[PDB]
Amino acid sequence: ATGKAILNGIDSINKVLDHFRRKGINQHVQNGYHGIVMNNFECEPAFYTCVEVTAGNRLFYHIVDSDEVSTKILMEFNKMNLPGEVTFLPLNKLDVRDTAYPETNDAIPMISKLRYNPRFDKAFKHVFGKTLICRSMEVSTQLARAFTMDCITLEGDQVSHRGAL
Amino acid sequence: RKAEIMESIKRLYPGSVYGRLIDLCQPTQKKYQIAVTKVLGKNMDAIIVDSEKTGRDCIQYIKEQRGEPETFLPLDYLEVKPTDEKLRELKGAKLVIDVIRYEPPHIKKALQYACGNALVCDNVEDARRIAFGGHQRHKTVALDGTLFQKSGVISGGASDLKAKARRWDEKAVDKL
Repeated sequence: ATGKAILNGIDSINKVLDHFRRKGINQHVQNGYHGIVMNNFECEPAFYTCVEVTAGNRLFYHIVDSDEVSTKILMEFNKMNLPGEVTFLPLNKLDVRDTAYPETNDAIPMISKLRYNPRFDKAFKHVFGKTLICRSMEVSTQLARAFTMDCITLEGDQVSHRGAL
Repeated sequence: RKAEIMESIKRLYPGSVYGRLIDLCQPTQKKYQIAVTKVLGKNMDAIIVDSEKTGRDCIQYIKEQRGEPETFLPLDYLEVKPTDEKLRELKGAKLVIDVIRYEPPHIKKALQYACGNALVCDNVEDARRIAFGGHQRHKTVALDGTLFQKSGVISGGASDLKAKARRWDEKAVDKL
């Protein structure tokens, strides 16, 4: 289910960081590397399906302190001709803004169900900040076209903010 | 086999199916192959067509011949913004579209869709400084395929992008 180029990227990055660790170099990269999105939150298992459907491959984006940490990882990644595709969420550059969620009995902001440390807040607002978890697919369509926001049900059915299913 | 299913729909709708985008354009130099590969993405395998009906018409054709599905970029009503002219004065960067040559002039709208105002720089530190160092953000790509989005997302991996940038030279005519 998960693409091999992503899995290769995870392993190649694990290689780069271990090399930095064993050689006692690039401490700021080591400090600044936080792992993939999937390993930095928990939620209740009832929400597993709609969280994985909303995140898609961004579950395997790498959370990092900064763009400098990203490009230092990539400079050694590419020096070693390592396999994979990697995508970084650099906390000091993510320009995501806070979202006004609607008052409703029918829906919940998905980010309100994710347990993560607030230092990763810009990363999780980027991935999940614009998504409502709704009771039904009936109510997702009305909520998406009333407050222009992606909607999704607990069983995985989605309604887009533009109006696509 | 997909080569002549492709040649068959071109002769079935002449003037209407222009072809796969990789066949319709070429990066001007070899140094730009990985960056163009990265920016174009899955659009380099897109079949450019005139209209969305003929796209569905070719969907129905491949559906009839057991062949594997393809993706179609209908040109006529492509959501596309015009290329930002002022970015050519940016030191260190040229436009990604300004670095592709394309076979008919209609195809320029497909590249405008796929590239937009993405910029190519010669090294990562240049791409990082143009993307994020100014007051306005820019989408930039370095020659090793490291891409900086306006949202702040960064992506890369040069050996996986080199392995599919060689596709630019292999589809050039089989001499035999």
